[PDB]
Amino acid sequence: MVFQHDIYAGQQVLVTGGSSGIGAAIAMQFAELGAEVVALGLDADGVHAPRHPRIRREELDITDSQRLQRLFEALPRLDVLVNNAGISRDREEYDLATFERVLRLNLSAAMLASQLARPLLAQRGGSILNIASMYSTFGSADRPAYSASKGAIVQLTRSLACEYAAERIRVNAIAPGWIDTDVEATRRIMQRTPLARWGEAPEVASAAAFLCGPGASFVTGAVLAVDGGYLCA
Amino acid sequence: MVFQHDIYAGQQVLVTGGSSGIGAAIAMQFAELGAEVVALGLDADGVHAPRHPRIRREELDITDSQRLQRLFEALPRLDVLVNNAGISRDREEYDLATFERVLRLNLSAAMLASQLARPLLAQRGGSILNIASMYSTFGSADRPAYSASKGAIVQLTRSLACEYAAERIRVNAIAPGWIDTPKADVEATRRIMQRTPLARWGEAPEVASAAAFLCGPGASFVTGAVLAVDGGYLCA
Amino acid sequence: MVFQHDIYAGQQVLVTGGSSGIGAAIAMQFAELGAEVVALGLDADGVHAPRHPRIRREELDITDSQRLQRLFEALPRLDVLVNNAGISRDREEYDLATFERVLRLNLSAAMLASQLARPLLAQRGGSILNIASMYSTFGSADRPAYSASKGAIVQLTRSLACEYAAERIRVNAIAPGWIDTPKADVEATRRIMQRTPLARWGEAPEVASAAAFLCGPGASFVTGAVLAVDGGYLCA
Amino acid sequence: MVFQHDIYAGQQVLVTGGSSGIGAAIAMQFAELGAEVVALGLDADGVHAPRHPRIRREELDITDSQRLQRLFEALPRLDVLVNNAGISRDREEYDLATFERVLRLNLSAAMLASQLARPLLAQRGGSILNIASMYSTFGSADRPAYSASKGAIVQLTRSLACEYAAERIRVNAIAPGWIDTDVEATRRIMQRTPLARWGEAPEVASAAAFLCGPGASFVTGAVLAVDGGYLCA
Ligand SMILES: NC(=O)c1ccc[n+]([C@@H]2O[C@H](COP(=O)([O-])OP(=O)(O)OC[C@H]3O[C@@H](n4cnc5c(N)ncnc54)[C@H](O)[C@@H]3O)[C@@H](O)[C@H]2O)c1
Ligand SMILES: NC(=O)c1ccc[n+]([C@@H]2O[C@H](COP(=O)([O-])OP(=O)(O)OC[C@H]3O[C@@H](n4cnc5c(N)ncnc54)[C@H](O)[C@@H]3O)[C@@H](O)[C@H]2O)c1
Ligand SMILES: NC(=O)c1ccc[n+]([C@@H]2O[C@H](COP(=O)([O-])OP(=O)(O)OC[C@H]3O[C@@H](n4cnc5c(N)ncnc54)[C@H](O)[C@@H]3O)[C@@H](O)[C@H]2O)c1
Ligand SMILES: NC(=O)c1ccc[n+]([C@@H]2O[C@H](COP(=O)([O-])OP(=O)(O)OC[C@H]3O[C@@H](n4cnc5c(N)ncnc54)[C@H](O)[C@@H]3O)[C@@H](O)[C@H]2O)c1
Repeated sequence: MVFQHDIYAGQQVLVTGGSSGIGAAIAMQFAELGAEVVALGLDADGVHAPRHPRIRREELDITDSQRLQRLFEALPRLDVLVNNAGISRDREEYDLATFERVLRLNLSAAMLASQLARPLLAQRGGSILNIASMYSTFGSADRPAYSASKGAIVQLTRSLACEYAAERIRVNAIAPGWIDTDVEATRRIMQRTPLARWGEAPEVASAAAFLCGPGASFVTGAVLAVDGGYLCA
Repeated sequence: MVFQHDIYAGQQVLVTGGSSGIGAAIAMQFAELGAEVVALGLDADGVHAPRHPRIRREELDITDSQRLQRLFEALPRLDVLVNNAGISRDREEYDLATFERVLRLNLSAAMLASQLARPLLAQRGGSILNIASMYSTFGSADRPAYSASKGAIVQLTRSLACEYAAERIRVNAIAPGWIDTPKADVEATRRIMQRTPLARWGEAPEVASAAAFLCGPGASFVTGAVLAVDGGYLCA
Repeated sequence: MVFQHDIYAGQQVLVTGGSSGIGAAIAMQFAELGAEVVALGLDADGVHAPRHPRIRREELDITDSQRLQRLFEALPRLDVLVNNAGISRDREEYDLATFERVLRLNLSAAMLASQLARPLLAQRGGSILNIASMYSTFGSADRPAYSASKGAIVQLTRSLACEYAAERIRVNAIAPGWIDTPKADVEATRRIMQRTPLARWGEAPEVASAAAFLCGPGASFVTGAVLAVDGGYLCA
Repeated sequence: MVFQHDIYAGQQVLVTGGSSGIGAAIAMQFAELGAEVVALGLDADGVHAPRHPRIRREELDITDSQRLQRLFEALPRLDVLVNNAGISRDREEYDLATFERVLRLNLSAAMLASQLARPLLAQRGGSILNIASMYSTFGSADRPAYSASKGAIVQLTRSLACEYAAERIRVNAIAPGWIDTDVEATRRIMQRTPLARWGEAPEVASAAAFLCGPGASFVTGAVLAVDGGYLCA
């Protein structure tokens, strides 16, 4: 409907957390537009993992730094990196070990992946897309580590945008709203969302396809809200 | 070479400030993608005005409220409104009458256009795109009215996003960085370039491509948003 | 019981919208701390107007530009300007004339007052304090002109902070949350309270204490800033 | 000049990174207004450490979680916690171990300190003050971990503001500009600062004394810029 069929033909994309939810939809969207895609994640062949002849599914815990490095070293080419893998442990995040676990996946692994991707992305130029959150803006009483990590990922986006510009690598983020991947909480969220519905994973994916392509040639360091207006209400 | 050719086939777009610069490029981008476009502005047939068989060029000062209303009433259909018209009078903006002139075009005319567009946009749903500025974020000593007006246009974007959502009218903004629209100030260029990670001027079609995305079906869950198209300027 | 009694002894403060609510509390707070204060507003001697021997109450519609200028010209001295006057007409703000009325008071009058104050504030340095809003951040479907005006006042704050810094005039804003100024809407109260971490209305003197800090020598490196005094509302 | 002499009389304050720079000035400011203060940091008796009869100087690496916990357990009372300790390793932050070191001190230790302080602060109510940065807003090519950590600390501030409100604990941050604690870089910074000078440590301290006191009773989740206008230019 929106993009020309082969706009990423001949390109290589790697999506962390590609094995379900938003990552799976992003992987599918790039594959559908001609890219070869590596969908990295846990339970890489599970029910929610994306099936497509141009998507290779790979089981990998990206906090395993050495294993991640080997994977990147084996890649002959990379045009786009999507740092999508993210977790929350809700109120268990008040436990320090758990807080640190959440940061390590949500932030530190994204930093490492970006640095491992960097020499490949510099070959022809390319892009990085990080996934932020409403909690990059609002605080969360129930998930302090998640909120902290998402504030961090926005500043990492802006910092790597500055650093990688000279290598023609653009670095952006999407801040999704409540994406369908407690009656009272649902009602609260829906009342505060102008569009009054859940966001859908493919809607984040369509934004990803735009931000990582040549129509966004002057876009770097940006955070695009894909949230049905939630931030505004 | 990003979008399918007919995304906007059968649709009607109206771009204020369509007679030069960013507005002209936005008008051309929508026309390219199949839309009929009305390009409203001053000097509507000037050298910088967009030429295309699907672009109607119309001379209209949009601060003329009655004339603007008549134009909108004559439209049988409208799918997208782009509130792009904007001016600055630099340090003359310290004069109150001039300050108010800048606000009247940059903000009040955008409010009026949005309200005149609303019943048409509500028919099938549609979108509004406002043009913000780096000065929606940073202050400007040399153009206080411009900066004020662009902070206003961002809150207007968010407010109308809330109001118009129930009519399926999405309302977003682009905050362009420094776009080469007809710079001779060597020192200013150097200052801007030092603060722009991509180290160049933006081009009007680069703003236009973002407009084509935000106003289309790939942005169905995007409303109230401000997208920076600025080469990283906000980050440095 | 926070500030020393004479921090503003020998100084002159002018508060627009000083005749009720937040403005009245700000005027009282500066008067408490030794300042002579002019409280400008409508119904200047009404029930909500601040009574104090160091507060002169003056009836003045600040959209009357010539009258405002005469008042400022009569002042022998000015150290602090508080642009607090603000109005909303809720959904009547969809009417353009009303939209412009709200902008004219909330933004343009603040610009004029700032410029009239400027030569006096430049004598020894001094400060300007603007009053923003939660709707400088969030949009408001029910008051688009109010929200637009408050986004504008934040960018005006930042712009004049840049412009006036070389004259040692600091320019800041407070963004108050929901302040109990004379609520009967049970549903609205419940919505606001659910989103306020401190789970209560703010009180006018609580905004006033922040004003006393921002405009004083403990805030010597604070300019262009917006301080939220909102019980956490922006965070929830 | 600004505050009444005994406004924090009888109260207990703990400042992390209290042994130099901004932390030292904050410690002095609270002590001068009547508080008993623990100034925790490295080189706790060094030249820059604050000397005052109401300031106890304590040598403690706050990444030593067990030692920090013991210190908090020994406190009979706490009214204000200032999470001021912060580091940067500049471009060495591109090394993952170093990136993680910076996060661990700048963010995780602040989370732990806040949680250890929480039961004491809940006794009578009280406040937490975190120290943010210009790089909570702007990215930094030369210090990505620092910028990430400071984006994180702003979201942690907002998250703990939401969580701790019911216990009458207010949680705020100051975003200092360039504080005097490369000719070309100096010139750039000074040209972009409207007040055209360095900020001074006591100027951050005066803001701290306001935010943690009863004149800021309705202020929580706030970030106050103390930056000479830098953010605006
Ligand atoms: N769902 C929402 O409403 C929402 C809102 C805002 C932001 N986000 C962000 O979107 C991203 C994806 O979330 P989702 O909603 O699709 O969740 P999800 O749980 O459906 O998917 C998470 C993905 O991350 C992967 N993952 C987790 N730990 C991993 C590890 N150690 N190594 C490798 N992969 C790992 C999972 O295997 C999975 O593929 C996250 O960063 C999340 O914070 C989601
Ligand atoms: N050029 C930049 O770098 C830049 C950066 C950020 C934002 N912007 C914004 O982009 C928008 C377009 O600016 P541009 O750079 O293309 O400038 P431009 O001067 O080339 O375009 C101005 C357009 O607005 C029209 N206009 C002016 N007054 C009008 C009136 N009274 N009635 C109707 N139309 C009127 C003009 O005729 C013209 O078509 C403005 O809103 C501007 O603030 C521009
Ligand atoms: N009440 C809140 O919860 C709240 C929240 C955020 C911001 N604010 C802002 O605080 C400020 C004060 O509002 P308030 O709640 O105290 O309201 P209020 O209605 O009690 O005060 C309005 C004041 O402005 C004056 N005013 C109105 N029109 C004027 C004119 N033409 N000329 C001169 N003075 C005029 C009034 O006479 C009065 O003194 C406003 O800027 C408002 O937007 C209020
Ligand atoms: N100086 C500036 O311009 C500036 C600007 C913005 C933010 N900040 C922030 O202000 C805070 C203080 O910085 P400063 O400029 O005073 O720096 P500084 O180096 O003078 O002081 C840092 C303090 O943190 C302590 N510290 C470091 N590692 C520690 C550990 N493991 N355990 C305990 N204490 C430790 C040090 O011993 C010292 O007391 C930091 O959070 C910094 O990011 C400073």
